[PDB]
Amino acid sequence: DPSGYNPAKNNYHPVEDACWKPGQKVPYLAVARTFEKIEEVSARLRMVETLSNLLRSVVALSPPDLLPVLYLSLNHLGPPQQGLALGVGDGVLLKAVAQATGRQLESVRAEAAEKGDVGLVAENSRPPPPLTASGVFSKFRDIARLTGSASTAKKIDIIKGLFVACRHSEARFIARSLSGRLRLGLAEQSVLAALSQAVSLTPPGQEFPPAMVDAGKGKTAEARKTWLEEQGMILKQTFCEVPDLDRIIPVLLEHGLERLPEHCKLSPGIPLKPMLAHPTRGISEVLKRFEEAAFTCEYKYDGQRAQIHALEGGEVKIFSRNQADNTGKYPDIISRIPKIKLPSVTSFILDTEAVAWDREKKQIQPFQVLTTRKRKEVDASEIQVQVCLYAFDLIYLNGESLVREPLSRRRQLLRENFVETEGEFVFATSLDTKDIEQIAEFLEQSVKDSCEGLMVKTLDVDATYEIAKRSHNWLKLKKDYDTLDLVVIGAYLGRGKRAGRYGGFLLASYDEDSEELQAICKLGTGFSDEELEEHHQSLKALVLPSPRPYVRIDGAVIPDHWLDPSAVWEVKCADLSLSPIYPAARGLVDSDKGISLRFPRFIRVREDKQPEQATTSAQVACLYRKQ
DNA sequence: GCTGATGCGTG
DNA sequence: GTCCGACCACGCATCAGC
Ligand SMILES: *P(=O)(O)OC[C@H]1O[C@@H](n2cnc3c(N)ncnc32)[C@H](O)[C@@H]1O
Repeated sequence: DPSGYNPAKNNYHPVEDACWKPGQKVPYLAVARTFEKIEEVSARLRMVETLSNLLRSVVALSPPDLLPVLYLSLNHLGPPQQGLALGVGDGVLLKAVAQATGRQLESVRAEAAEKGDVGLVAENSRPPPPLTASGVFSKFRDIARLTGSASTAKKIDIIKGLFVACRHSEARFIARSLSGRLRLGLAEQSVLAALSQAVSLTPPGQEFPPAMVDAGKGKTAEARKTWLEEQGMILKQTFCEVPDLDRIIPVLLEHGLERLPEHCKLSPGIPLKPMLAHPTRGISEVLKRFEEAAFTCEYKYDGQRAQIHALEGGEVKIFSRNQADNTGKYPDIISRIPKIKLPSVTSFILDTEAVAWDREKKQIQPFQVLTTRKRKEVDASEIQVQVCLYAFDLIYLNGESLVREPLSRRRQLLRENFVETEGEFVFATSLDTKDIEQIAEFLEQSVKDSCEGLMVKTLDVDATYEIAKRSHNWLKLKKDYDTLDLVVIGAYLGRGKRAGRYGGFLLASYDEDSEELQAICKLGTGFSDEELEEHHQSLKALVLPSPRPYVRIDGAVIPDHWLDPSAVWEVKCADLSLSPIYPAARGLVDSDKGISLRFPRFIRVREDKQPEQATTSAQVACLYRKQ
């Protein structure tokens, strides 16, 4: 009986403690109950162990279900390059809940808003055979495949069929998954650790009943932890280089974990998660961490991280940092390929930054202009916003992976085999030096050239390419490394930890000329959970039925509740920015823009100030002219 | 065709 | 101080209802 399944028990037996028989399908209730126990236990090690116990039973009894169970635990539909999206959110899901329960959409919306979790609405109110893990996962991909006119009704029909067959907590987790907020607490890192733990304790490919159910039975605590850690590194190193569960899992099941590296090798065509950098507080922190290792300084470009794959045989593909295929977004980049390599180059993987380039002015354009590029089936002749590629690394070249070579070798191979064209393809502006004064000028020269600052990377000491890692061998020297008193004019309903309260707030400045409150930004960060739930009733007491006449929000997201303008909060932010959405100081710096706060954060209540004593809009413009 | 509502993606 | 999972703003893309 799956309703009593307990993958959080000590001395978990993969066969006897499972809630289904060998050879039959894993029931979705087993996955749901695992999700329940993962959320109950209060330690990450226990959450991994609980998920591992489910995978051990899946490996021992139902190997062909391992892939769906992994994808359901990750709330994904397949490999990232395939670009499958459900096309459903809270809107489509609430329509299905209202139809499945025969209730009005408004009453279902209000209940979902009050509880901040659509999964609770679908569960608390709802014969068909029990749901299976592979069955539910197949329905998820069916919903994703439906597009075009009248496709919403077809999606809701599949969703409705899921809710009628749900039992116990199944409907809460199907609803949360379909909405894109499963909130399991485990993701790629933990799910991979659970997988390696499972196949280590209960090896795959055994004849039923498995003679080996717990390979760590006799080990001491320290030896067991060390052995699991070492096995986890084998799976995570191979996955970093071939992040495709559709390729990894069949080979893992047929040849085991320790033989898995000999079958999966890095090659062009499969996107990789790029190497990332850690922020630094200044140049002195950079030299302290790098000590004496020689490093290089490159411009910190403001564009899209673009991984360019050239397969042996001419095929070129462009991937995003999240491993989505963007080849169709960049027809201009494809046509540029023969102009950027010597004829001797036949295959590679480039690490570049695609930056919007004003071809008439020969200048770099900010990231916002880049987002206005079309995404859907782009024609090169219709491209309005050209791009210049700024290449700075080389992962693969002519059949050989370079990830283990030092950056000085990879940089050299990049310069020796690829050719530069102005405003199209160039190497990142770089400086090799140790002089603190010289570095400081390069950073100022960088922001003058319309960049965010400097990236600093070691050349030979700890200078390998670390896939899917925010490394400490790369450092950011960012320009952004203001305090304002704003009025709270609206509240947004909260989800997750803020389910029974407010999740965000709409802030506004004071316009002296018109005596109006002008929306300036949304705020939801900087609060402690205590000072939010303790003072929630104070703000709820200010709810109005209608917006006050002097409150002006223009294109901002209309609040879930208008609040009586009375609360003034001290708010900090990184910088200000021109915004086409917010009306604060709309005609003071630009003719039709307006100023908003980038990354605002709550600091303190200002109960001594009234709304008309807030930071004026004129003061917002004055701060923008300086920044 | 038009439009308000609704969904996706990354830096 | 480090690691990890969740979240998001603002751009474009999609679609019901008429
Ligand atoms: P900031 O904290 O805004 O980071 C900018 C992102 O862009 C990537 N990036 C820009 N320029 C480079 C160079 N020259 N080399 C490597 N990466 C770069 C950063 O990795 C940040 O993700």
